[PDB]
Amino acid sequence: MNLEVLCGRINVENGLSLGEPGLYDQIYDRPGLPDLDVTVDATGVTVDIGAVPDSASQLGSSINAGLITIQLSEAYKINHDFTFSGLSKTTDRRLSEVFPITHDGSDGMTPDVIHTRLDGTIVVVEFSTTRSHNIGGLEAAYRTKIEKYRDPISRRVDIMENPRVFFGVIVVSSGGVLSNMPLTQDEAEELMYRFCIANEIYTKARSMDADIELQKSEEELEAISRALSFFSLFEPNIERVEGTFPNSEIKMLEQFLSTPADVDFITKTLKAKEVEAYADLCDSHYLKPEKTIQERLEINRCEAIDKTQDLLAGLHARSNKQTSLNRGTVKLPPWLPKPSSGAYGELWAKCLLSHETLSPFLDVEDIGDFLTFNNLLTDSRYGDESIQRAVSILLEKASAMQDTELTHALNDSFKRNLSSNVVQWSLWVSCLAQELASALKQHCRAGEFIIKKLKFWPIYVIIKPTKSSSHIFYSLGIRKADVTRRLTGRVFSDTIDAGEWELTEFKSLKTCKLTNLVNLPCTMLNSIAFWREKLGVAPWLVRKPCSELREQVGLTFLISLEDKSKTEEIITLTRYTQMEGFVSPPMLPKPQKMLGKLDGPLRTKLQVYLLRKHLDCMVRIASQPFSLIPREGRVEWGGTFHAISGRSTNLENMVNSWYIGYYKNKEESTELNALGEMYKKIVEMEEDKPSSPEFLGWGDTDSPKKHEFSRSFLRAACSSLEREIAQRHGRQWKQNLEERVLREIGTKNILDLASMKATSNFSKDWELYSEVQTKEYHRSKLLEKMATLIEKGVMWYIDAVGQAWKAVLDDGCMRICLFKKNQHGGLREIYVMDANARLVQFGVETMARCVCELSPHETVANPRLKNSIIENHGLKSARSLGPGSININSSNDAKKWNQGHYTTKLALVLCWFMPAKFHRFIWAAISMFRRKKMMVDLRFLAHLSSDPFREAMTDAFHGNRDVSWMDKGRTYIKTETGMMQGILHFTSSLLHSCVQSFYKSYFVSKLKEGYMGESISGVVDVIEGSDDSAIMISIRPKSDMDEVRSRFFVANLLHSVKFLNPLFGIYSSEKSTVNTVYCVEYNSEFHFHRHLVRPTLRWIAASHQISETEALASRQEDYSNLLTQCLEGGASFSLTYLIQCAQLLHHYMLLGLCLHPLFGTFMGMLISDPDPALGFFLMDNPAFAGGAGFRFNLWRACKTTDLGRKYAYHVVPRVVAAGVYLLGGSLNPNQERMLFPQAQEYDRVCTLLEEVEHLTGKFVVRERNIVRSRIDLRSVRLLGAPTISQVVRMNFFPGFSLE
Ligand SMILES: [Mg+2]
Repeated sequence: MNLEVLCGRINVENGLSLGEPGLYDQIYDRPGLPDLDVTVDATGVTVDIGAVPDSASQLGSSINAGLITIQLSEAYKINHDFTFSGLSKTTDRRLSEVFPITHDGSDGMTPDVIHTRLDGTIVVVEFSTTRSHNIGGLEAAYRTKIEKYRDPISRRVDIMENPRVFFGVIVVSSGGVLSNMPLTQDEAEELMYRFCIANEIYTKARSMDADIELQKSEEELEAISRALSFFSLFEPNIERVEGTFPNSEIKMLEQFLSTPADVDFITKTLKAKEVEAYADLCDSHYLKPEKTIQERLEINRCEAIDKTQDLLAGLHARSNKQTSLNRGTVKLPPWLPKPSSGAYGELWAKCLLSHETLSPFLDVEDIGDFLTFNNLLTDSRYGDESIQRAVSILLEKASAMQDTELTHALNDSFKRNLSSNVVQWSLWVSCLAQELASALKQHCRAGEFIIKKLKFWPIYVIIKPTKSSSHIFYSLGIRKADVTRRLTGRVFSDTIDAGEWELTEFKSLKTCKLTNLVNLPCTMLNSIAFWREKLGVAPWLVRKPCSELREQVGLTFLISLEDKSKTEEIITLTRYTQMEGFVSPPMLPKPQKMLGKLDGPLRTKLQVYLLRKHLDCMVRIASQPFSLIPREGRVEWGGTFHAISGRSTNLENMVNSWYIGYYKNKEESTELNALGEMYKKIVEMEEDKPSSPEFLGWGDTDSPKKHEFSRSFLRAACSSLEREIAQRHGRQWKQNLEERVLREIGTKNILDLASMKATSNFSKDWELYSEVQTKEYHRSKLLEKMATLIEKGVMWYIDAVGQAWKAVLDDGCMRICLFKKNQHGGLREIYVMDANARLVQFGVETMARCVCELSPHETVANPRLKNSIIENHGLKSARSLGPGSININSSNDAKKWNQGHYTTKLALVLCWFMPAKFHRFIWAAISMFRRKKMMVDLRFLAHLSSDPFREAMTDAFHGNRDVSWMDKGRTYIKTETGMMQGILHFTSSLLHSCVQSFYKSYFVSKLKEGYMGESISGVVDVIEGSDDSAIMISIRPKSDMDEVRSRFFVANLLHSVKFLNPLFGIYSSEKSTVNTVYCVEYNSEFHFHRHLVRPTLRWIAASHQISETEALASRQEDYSNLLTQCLEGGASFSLTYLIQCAQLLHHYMLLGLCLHPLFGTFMGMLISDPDPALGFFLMDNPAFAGGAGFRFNLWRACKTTDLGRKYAYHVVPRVVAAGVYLLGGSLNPNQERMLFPQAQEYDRVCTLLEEVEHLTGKFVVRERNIVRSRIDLRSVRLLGAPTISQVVRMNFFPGFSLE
């Protein structure tokens, strides 16, 4: 290459400059590494490098073949020298000659390249290297190299007249190249290729002489010698293991490594599991004898009608067959007063002074119209009364730091959503649910009634708590003359009448549904402000509800008031029904596969409505797909529609329709229904153990039997990943690995163990039920298990293991406990281990995380990749195919990941990537999992002692019918199979990559031989994390009629994955689209060829969590962090502000806005002093509304107002009761620099935003495609079309240009 043209790319204007850091990743495919013969002698290093095999990529021409030498004086820096040989115009020009001398000590320092231009501009070029695989080091070395010369260069140039100097740095590794100097990609790829062969030789010769590494650390050396003496003196009694834990025999491992793989048995099976597939495509897609594409969609249409009628019938046969019912979906009455400031009649007067399932035909027409015409969004009159005036006061004060026109234009829109009536209704509910939750735990005198009058409103309550503290009974009454308006619907509860009063019927409410009634008024203002932007209206206009909006704010109001699972489930299951329809011609959409998961017993008048609307979406899709329209160079899809209420919309409007019931929680709800379910999902495949340990690691099979695998494959899918590691990194990857592990286990201290981690107090004592009762459990933390350890003289982690392994072998189990939150799907179960077992399991993680971290696909240890595989597939395919090449991908799933994996094959698949000293250890840390014992709640055991699977448990108890997973009398549940969730998180993801690299090498060898004997041309990519995956195949067909035969051929390859999986022990699911064209979907982000769609509504709903923190002003660093999550999810700068004002209303309502009798004081107090840590809410700036964090806002208020001078020196109750109980006139630029470190940078921002303070713009349309793009200032990524003045102008509202 050349070094002068490269310097001729950069242009500096005046003063000093650095540029912008840019990263090039390894994208293009390199060739094989050349033969290396290295011989170190007394004279020096003798090197022999052969001739690299040729590539069509044309890399490796730079390195020249032959024999050379390096002097032993310069062997310690071979890596820095061999790589940059060409750019090494070694002239050794000092800085004292070309620059002034100001006595800064840098005069002697000589950069590696100095280039002087004719005009006078100078470029300062550097060169560096790194050996780490973490992209933190690639930035660390760059930043320290910057600091190496930042100060003296400035000190010298400030004296200079007519100044122009640039600092240019390069950092190269085999991971990625980070540079601030523009290059072509190829010129970074060759740098990486050369670094490979440099480091390989440095390692090879490093072994012979110890003085070469004339460095390292005096302390680091101690750690390696500390953690090397353990793995040679540790000794677990083998013959005592094989007797205790059922299937652990050290002979099985010594036969896995040594015996080779049976190739005469592999090539036969792949030929029988193939013709299975091709004889199943033609049977279920109607390909024989021959039929036009128009006739086949007519056979498919009539098969989808049969299956749905046999489902509706069987659900009718067992049901109290009726066609009428008087009920209400909203158990609360419709009332709407004006905020101010028959034994039931006598009962009120006194204190004043089933189990059957409905039928799928029920005449649900009440609900069918409340969605079209409803009185929910008509502005009620009294938008100026007590409660709304008390909020207008606390919004002006916080918004005084800015006073521009954007603010008065966005605070007069929010004050228009707070006045509609669906919010004015929701404010007197969410105040009632703060009384019921308050007096939930209180005193009971048999026959007690408590009376309470709601403030702000003329409504009365009557509580009556029971001893269960899991129920409560109320009833409300009003004067019948104050009820002015009502909410105009027939889905409501019917109120008893009195001549002068109106009452209700003493209903009852649980106590898990009270965190959901308090977050009501805040999740409405977010659902009005999200669906008025997607449709097209603007915040500063007025309109009429366009009747595509009544249904979405109407439907959200119903699912969130009937709080049940199994009704928020027939919606989220509409995602795999509609996602079929993107499927390509040689196949047909088949959404009938979702029957099953759709046969449950209905129990309301809503789940009947959502079920009939869902089936007619299955019939319409099965009859025609979403059609393709390739107008521009881009592609578009036509015919999309909403699911529930048939409509027509675009993509983003559909993709967000899924995710209508999502919401998160962490409260660990307890109810006998929920807990009884978890134990059902744990013991499912326990009675299906094969009971003949010959196919669990000893031999081969063809037809596995639901827990088994074939060993001859696990050797052929491990040794196919090992090649792909040996080429990206250099050969001899093993020793270097051994170093990383040892230093990592050695230096781990006992003073830094993750505390606050819960553990389990389960032992022999808690084993018989009768004798242990009325005796609470109360599991404890981990901080106290570090106590008794330091009290015996142990400060290094690797010394507390030896006592922790014997404390298990003398017991015989794991002693686990259980814990479960309530959020309707996600990660709802948590498995807690005792303390003697977290120590033996900490070791097998650092041993197994350092091997994932050097793999190309796997995306859970190296997070950077998730993005860079699917975007960099276009370019890599274009280069070796030439434009005009199609894309045919898929996206998969696994059904039972845990509960389905034997715990061998996770110990055999790891012991292959290990250096033969640890084999005795890990094979003994695993095989601790083949006998477990899990607790069962006590309240669960009580009710059971005195229909499906519950009549089996109480049967297994009491000494009746024998079962294997439980025992008689004892309080626990045995098990002998399967990993658990979150315990073996990292070794199990390593077994996924050993598989996916078996396909990527199986498909590639199949494309190489065509069907007639030709050869297709293609490019195969694979990516996969813990459970998901994807595959992407691109081809280039020469002529027509070969585009038709080469697309039928691929369709099988992606289809036959379903049959080849059970040979490794993985079971494919029925939620895995197959053979889509131009669209893929990896984790939750859908890539529609050129448009990236990301579901926003998921992050808007999970934006106001009950803040469980002690000191105020530590809440606001959460609140202001659940905000930058949404903005990166794709949301305007004008909406992200209207989501902020809703956090405010939530905040002050926790300090007691409508619960406490004295709030004028705490309201009149904060107006005088506005500091946080007393309870003031610092608001953002209208534009740039979620970019800069909390600091920026604390600093933009630190230099304007009173804060300056002062700075010159249940769950709902205890969040409130801790809340209200705790209640020179400037700064010199030297102390501010101490406090706010970048206070010199913020002003580069604060001066730009004061240019756009006025509301003026137009309407445009541009580029119709979106792309993730990185912004730097803190770093935040904003979704936008392909600076700060440009982003702030485009992202204020879609289709609008500010200023
Ligand atoms: Mg998936």
